[PDB]
Amino acid sequence: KLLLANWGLPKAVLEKYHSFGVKKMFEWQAECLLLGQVLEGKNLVYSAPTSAGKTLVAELLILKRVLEMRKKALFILPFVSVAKEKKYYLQSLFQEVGIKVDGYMGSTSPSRHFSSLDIAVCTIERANGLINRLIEENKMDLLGMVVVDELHMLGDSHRGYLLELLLTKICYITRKSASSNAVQIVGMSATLPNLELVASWLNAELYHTDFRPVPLLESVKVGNSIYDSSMKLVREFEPMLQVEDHVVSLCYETICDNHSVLLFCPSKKWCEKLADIIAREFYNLHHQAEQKELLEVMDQLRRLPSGLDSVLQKTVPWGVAFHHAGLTFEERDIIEGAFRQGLIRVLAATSTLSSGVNLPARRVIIRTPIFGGRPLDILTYKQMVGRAGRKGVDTVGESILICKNSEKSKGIALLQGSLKPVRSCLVTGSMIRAILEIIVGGVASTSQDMHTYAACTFLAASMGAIEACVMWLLENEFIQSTEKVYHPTHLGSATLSSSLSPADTLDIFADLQRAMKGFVLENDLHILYLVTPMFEDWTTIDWYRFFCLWEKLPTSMKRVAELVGVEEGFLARCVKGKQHRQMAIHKRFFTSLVLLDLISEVPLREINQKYGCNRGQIQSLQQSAAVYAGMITVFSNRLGWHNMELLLSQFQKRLTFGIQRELCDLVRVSLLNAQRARVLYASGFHTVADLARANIVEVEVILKNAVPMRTIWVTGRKGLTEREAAALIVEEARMILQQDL
Repeated sequence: KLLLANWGLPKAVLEKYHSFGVKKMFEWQAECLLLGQVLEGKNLVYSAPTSAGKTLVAELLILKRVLEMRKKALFILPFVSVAKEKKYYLQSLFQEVGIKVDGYMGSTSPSRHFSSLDIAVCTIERANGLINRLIEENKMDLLGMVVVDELHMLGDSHRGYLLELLLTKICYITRKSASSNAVQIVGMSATLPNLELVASWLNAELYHTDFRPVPLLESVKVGNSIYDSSMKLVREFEPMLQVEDHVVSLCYETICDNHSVLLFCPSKKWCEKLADIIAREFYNLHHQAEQKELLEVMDQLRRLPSGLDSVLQKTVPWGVAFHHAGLTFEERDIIEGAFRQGLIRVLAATSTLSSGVNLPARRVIIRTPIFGGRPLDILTYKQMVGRAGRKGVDTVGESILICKNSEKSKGIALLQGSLKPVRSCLVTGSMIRAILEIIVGGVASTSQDMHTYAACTFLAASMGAIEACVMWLLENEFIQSTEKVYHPTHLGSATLSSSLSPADTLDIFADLQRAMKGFVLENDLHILYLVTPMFEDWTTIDWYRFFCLWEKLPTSMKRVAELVGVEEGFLARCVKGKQHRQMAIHKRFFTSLVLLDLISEVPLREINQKYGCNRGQIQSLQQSAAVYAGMITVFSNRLGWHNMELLLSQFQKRLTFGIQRELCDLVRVSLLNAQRARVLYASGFHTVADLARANIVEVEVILKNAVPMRTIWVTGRKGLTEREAAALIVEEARMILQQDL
């Protein structure tokens, strides 16, 4: 019984599991699976440590549900990168058996329509939109089971409220059908204290385990000594070589042990400085003053669109690297990818790596309990350390939080502390969309039945203004009042389809309708101004730098700014010598200026020297602004503005890839991001139709040139050789031509 072979799974999936090394099934997962009536369809929510293999139970459940009853399934994952990684893993797992998978990661959308799809692995922001679309045309029968991850974020978070709304909509739908269950919900979480309340809200039984494949022991240092969590001295520290912080010694213990070490840093500048220090201290500690494959990783970064960074030069050919938010989205995967293989030994990361892809390491070191001027949160601290200890390789994993003076008292509190219990975050802006998602889909019409929906949410299960909040929608024309029975309006139905927050729509509707008065078409700026999402905190603005850029703007672009509220007289003028809606317009204009250079295919390095914002915040904005163009276009489609939908139709593809209008068709191949299509375009190939018929040997030479054996890189499959990738360029083009016709 304690073997995967005894459990029922297709053969191909099983041999795929041997390919990944997972040959022993833990007792906790099997016991939780046999526990209760989970198999026959009743929902479940469970918790486990991150390194224990939380995904195994979800994968077995989705397999069994798909094979038992023919019904499509979902995969809700927090971030885009983890979503793409899980998409590729699931695809490699599911190729042979027949359950095709394809993902909805923000900007990117499937070529095939959903009813053909089976497992739609997707982020929350578009999982909610897909659920709304399915609930729209009474087509919820295809859904058979839904996977959610990290249930702890539905509380105080920017996007978890979408997850809670989607879950409560599913619960409301299945409880309406009772007038065993239509749709399964499975989930994984951290060591949540109130997970029973969460489990009871979805009438699921609770199973909580703390079992770990390898032991984990935290440690806190006091000067030149190491203290355990429970006021215990487990080891006496003694630095070997160094030239109270004694940073190199802790990593130096790992190097002589032949194991990897993860050393995260508070802020952006700390990662570069710390990475150089360890690389600098490797000059004399190992030279008295895998190389071949390490140079290949360095060779990978040489002709990346952003090139190879200066600080990355002095560290990479020594086993030391660093990885933060400011790096390019392509160098982030290379550094992470080779870390899995073990080429790099030291990483200087920020807190963003905590929530990303699994990065196993034997020793994890945290710089300060203070992260960015604020104390470290307990929730991210559990997954801060959870990566320590490789499965089946390392028998002991440890974490060494570094504290000084009086900060030790604050630091030790995290070791004995527990992550805060979840909330519901539900006037409230996250509840306005909650009732708009149900009364516009037509499932709930009578007000009394709507009151039962508020009895099905997380707020109700935890243990007035709900009825006072539909009046807020009544004021803003979102709903028409009839005999009470509520019916959606043109604005109400357009917001739901495009999946925008009703708070933002009121401004957009009055902003998009102000393009009726006057529009410019010589330059893409005004079109881009209506697709720039917001400012958030994507970068720090440079006003004097904006002044020099403001003057040098040609005549055509300056016409746009005056038309949207930006003032030539006041722009980088009063801020130097010293309005919230006015302030959010000027940043909106700067966001549109940056995006226009992105869609002009200007070098990413050149934008840094000109725009002051580095490549890390650029792709974190063009990916976020590409989703916005995909929501404005749908918003204008349902609102009956056929002319505006025409202009913004092509701007989702342009912002995602930073391409021009010419390369829109070439880029449809997944292996041509932004430069593999430009150099290919100059080779006389202007469309994907005739690129599919290209000579295989012809594309090899053209791809060799334009340089700013597995040395060429493609997202999702790590590195590749030039001969194979060039063959993949044509091979992908073969499959596109007949699959869409």
